[PDB]
Amino acid sequence: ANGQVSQVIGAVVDVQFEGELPQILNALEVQGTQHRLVLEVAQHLGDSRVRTIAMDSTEGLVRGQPVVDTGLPISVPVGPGTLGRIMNVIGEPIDQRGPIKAAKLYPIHRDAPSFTDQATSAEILVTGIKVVDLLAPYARGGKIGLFGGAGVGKTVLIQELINNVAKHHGGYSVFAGVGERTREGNDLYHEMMDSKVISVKEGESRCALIFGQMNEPPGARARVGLTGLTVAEYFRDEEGKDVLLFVDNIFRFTQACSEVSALLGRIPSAVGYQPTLATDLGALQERITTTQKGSITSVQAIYVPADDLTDPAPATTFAHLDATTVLNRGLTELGIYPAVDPLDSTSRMLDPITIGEEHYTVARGVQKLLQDYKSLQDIIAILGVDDLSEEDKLVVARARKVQKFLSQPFFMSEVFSGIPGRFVNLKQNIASFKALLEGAGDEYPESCFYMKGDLEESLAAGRADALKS
Amino acid sequence: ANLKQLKIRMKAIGSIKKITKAMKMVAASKMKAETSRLSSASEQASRMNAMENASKNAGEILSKLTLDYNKARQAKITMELIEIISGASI
Amino acid sequence: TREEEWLDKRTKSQEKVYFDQEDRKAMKRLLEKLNT
Amino acid sequence: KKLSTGEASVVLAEKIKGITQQNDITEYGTVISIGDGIARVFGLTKVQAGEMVEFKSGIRGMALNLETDNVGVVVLGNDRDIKEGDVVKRTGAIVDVPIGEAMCGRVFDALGNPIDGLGPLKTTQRARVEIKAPGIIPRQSVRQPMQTGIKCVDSLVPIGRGQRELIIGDRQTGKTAIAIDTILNQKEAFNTGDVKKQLYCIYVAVGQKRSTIANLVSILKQHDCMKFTIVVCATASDAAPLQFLAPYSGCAIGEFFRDNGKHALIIYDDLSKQAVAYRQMSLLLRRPPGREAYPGDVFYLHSRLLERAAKMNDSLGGGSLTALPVIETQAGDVSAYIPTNVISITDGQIFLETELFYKGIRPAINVGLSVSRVGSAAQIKAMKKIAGNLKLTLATYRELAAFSQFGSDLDAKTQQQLNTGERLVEMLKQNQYTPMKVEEQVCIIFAGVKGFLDALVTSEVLKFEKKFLEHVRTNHSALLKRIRDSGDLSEVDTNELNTIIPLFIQEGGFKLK
Amino acid sequence: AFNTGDVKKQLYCIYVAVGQKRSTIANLVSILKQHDCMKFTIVVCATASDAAPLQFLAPYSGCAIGEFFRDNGKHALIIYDDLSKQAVAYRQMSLLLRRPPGREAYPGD
Ligand SMILES: Nc1ncnc2c1ncn2[C@@H]1O[C@H](COP(=O)(O)OP(=O)(O)OP(=O)(O)O)[C@@H](O)[C@H]1O
Ligand SMILES: [Mg+2]
Repeated sequence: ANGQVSQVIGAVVDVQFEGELPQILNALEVQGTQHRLVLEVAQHLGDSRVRTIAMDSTEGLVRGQPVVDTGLPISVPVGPGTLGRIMNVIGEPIDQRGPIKAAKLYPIHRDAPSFTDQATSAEILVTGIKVVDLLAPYARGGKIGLFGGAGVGKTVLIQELINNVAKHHGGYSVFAGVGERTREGNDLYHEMMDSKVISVKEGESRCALIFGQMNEPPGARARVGLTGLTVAEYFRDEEGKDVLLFVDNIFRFTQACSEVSALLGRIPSAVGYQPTLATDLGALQERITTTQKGSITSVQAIYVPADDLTDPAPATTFAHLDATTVLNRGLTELGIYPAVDPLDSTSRMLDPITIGEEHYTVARGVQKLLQDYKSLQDIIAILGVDDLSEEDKLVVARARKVQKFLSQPFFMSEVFSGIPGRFVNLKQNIASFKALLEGAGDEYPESCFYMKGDLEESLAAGRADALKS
Repeated sequence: ANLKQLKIRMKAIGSIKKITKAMKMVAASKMKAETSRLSSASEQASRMNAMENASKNAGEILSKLTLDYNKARQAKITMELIEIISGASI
Repeated sequence: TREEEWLDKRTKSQEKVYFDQEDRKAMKRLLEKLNT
Repeated sequence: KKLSTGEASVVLAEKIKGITQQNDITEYGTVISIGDGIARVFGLTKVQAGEMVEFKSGIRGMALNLETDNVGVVVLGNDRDIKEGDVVKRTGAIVDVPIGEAMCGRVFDALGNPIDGLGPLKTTQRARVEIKAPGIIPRQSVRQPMQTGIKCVDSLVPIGRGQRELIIGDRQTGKTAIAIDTILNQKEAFNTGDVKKQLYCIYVAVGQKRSTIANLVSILKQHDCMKFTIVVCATASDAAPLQFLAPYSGCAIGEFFRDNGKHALIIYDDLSKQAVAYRQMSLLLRRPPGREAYPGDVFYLHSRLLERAAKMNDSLGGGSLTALPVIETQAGDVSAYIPTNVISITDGQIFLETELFYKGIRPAINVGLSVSRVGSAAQIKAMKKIAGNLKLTLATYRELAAFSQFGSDLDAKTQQQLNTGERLVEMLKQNQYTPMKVEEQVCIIFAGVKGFLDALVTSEVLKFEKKFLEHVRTNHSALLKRIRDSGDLSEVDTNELNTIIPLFIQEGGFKLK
Repeated sequence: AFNTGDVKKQLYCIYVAVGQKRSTIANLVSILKQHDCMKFTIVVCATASDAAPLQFLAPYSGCAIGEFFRDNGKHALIIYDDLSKQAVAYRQMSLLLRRPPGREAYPGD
């Protein structure tokens, strides 16, 4: 405890030290506080003084109060002990389930993987959803942007990804809530332990939760994302398995970084953001990649301020995104409850080289067929059906079947809907859509290709329907 | 570029686009009646097509103007912030 | 580039024509009525 | 460099003289500079951040900047009193405010001093103004409604206890009106004695003249809705620090109820103004300004506040604290700094339009933008069903409104939807200071969604509402009692309602078509 | 040209990448190795994780490598993956230096 608090300005705190000074980004601990108060070193002002950002409220501090130098950056407990446990930014348990069992404590800040350990020849991450694996494939170890309103399909889709990645793959998942509403956190935590995604009994709960509440000061909401990232890196390097990192909208992470920069006195950038927007964002986005041991695939929510795609935050973000999953409200109204839109959703990995020629052709054909149907819908609203030729009517029937087919049941929602889920595989998915474009199902009824896993299931139902009459 | 003027111009084009869309609806209804009755229908058909084209063109311009309005908004935030910082430095 | 001014001028001009004719009619009708 | 405010000539002179007398530097301070309500104090070490200090005259201050050589204090009063050289003694305690039941029915200052003049305030204990919000575990799912009394809100934008709903709109759109209407509806339980429903109301006034506050209190006393509401006033004349503390003082008063298992509702009026006061203190302290000159932690200022409104689990008592922050948008643009922050913090927002206010739509609620995250979970079992259909019909009508002026030219079955939507919007209108019980809301919304209103003329919808409620209230009282106790619209009651409504429309004097 | 040996036409190729994802550069090198076009290519990588000065400096380092060929009679082709990234990095360093920002917060220089 060779340090003292020289001055206190809101969240920012300056510490006067003696002798050796803490290396930048180290974590300091104040003594005598009611709760553990950690300070992250930001810069060396000189005269044996450092300026730091508080992780918690600085209320009740006193000048001359002793401070201890931990000697390393914020170290969080990593391992399977975090599974099913809610963790703080500094690694404390906030679930009232006792101390966390940790194999090791990793630092929040570390250099991204080298150029050598980088993985080349990006490959698909088979999530199990027909539409995603067909039109907007998820690149293994790549950033994914989820555009979805409040409660369209978001939470159920997230849980399905976790469960499917746990079953088909051996990997876990990590949900990092960057500045999330505390009420939503309780709903999510309770939403789990009901769908069984996490349980109190050990050996289960293939998902960890890191939460930085809005009521937390800047510096916590900014580093909580890195905390979740670190939890996932352990599984990648040591366990060697694929990890899935969910990040509550990254815009709040970007916003928190902007606030600490302002507090530190740095001149703001173009539209009020910090000068280090690219770097602050690139750090996290680069530690997320595929390596020789494993991969970390990140699904992150995107909030576009003022609906301006050219805003610096979403722009610098899109620079990293490999695919985008857009959830649409209209799809929910129609009764399809994967909300993803086939046309708006895109994947940079979708090209005839990364994936087979046939997969690319099927996706393009499906998109063209759906796009043509959209144009005709605007027409019939004004003219009518009879005005359409026979080819146009055939296209409408074919497009409706495909659109209804894009829906599928999820295991997580089976208890609610009463229909069991389906983990459609990649190969059968592509084969089914190719056959459908040929017209194998034009004779069967539209209501048959609804919540069906594979083409064979819909075909069998159609033959059964024919038998009824 | 005086965001106030841009927003006014954006508002005008939206009303134009809205009114033009409504007339296309009305023209379709009236064209149906004449074809049922059947040059008058030709007038209605041209009007419906022309309103569709006009609403389409107005929409493109409105999107383009929206880009400029966002661009101007970002610059205004930046310019005001620089004034504040320059005053606070000294 | 001013479409709002175009609509405003259009609106004003058409209203003036229509309601100028109405004013003519109203003066004539009330005059016919006032004389008897 | 330039200089340091701690290098005053008087302090430096003592060092040069060589006399080591500091007159008890710890717990005592000497003012070095005073300006714009901010006093820098040399010494006064051992002073906690956010602590109250007493000046020689008697006015208090808050130590907000603990610097190496001085302390930047914000004076809680008029800056003219104290001058350079004055002595400052630390009170030794963080700012706290009294709490209890004996406060309901009294107007208070930001620090708990009663300004109404009714007499001395007698309370048991006091609570700290600044504390951490409940965690994730102490909380509980929002499953209980907070009936504002407004038809549009209770139906389309439901508010559950423990929820944070933002009343956002331009100036003079009817925001404060909604807050007062909520307070009035909560009075039935206190009069009747339904402890489960009793919801204590707290009104926080920030940057408002004392004249409107007196009018506000008179209205509450007129409607008798006083004696269960608390008014915290930080008027425009009050210093900026007071306008900054008022919301936290009110939130603490509400936490008292929440901890004890009681339910409380807190309304912050002109919350945006509170940010302005904080900005002033920050700029005068020379802290780095951000966008629109607001400090970097302005967002934080609001979060730590709003996050204190929560629904505690049954173990702690089951209490709750519902918040209703107000925001004034200048040009109806929510892309500003403070609106975006408070929208990202809160669950849902009630967006008020001025154009609708002109068109005669009062309350001028834009259901298109207005959204509630909790949603149906808050509504009673009876509403949820009909409310869903109502929302759909309004969405289709807003889509079609673009063709309203072209009514006869368009085909049938579309102009009919337009006519139906008009009846509904007219039904959703409501007078000021006229809150409706939830049971009566169900009957009216039922008459609207079923389509019976399409017969009447739009101008007669409101007359039917008041007149039909009087008949149902008089004759069919068991029907309403069931809806109130059971909380759901049973099939039998549905049929009973479906039969008498059209029959009433016929025997009613109001015309139809 | 490198295969046939027609020196007059062959020109070496430099590929600087500022603020580019590390994975993107790795895949790029793999493609270049697949076509056996890496024997005459150079890559100067300054990814997003790298500090701003490195991004600001990489293009100049690459250009110097090219001036070697230019001054020695040979022909070199240098590519600058987005320079907009370099400007952002330079803007970062300048703002951090307390220099006055211009339009879009970019330094005057
Ligand atoms: N339901 C209503 N029906 C008719 N008039 C109303 C209604 N609600 C409000 N008004 C009137 O609209 C005006 C605004 O009232 P109110 O002060 O409550 O809103 P406000 O936006 O908070 O105003 P301010 O910006 O001054 O705070 C008042 O003139 C009020 O009488
Ligand atoms: Mg008001």
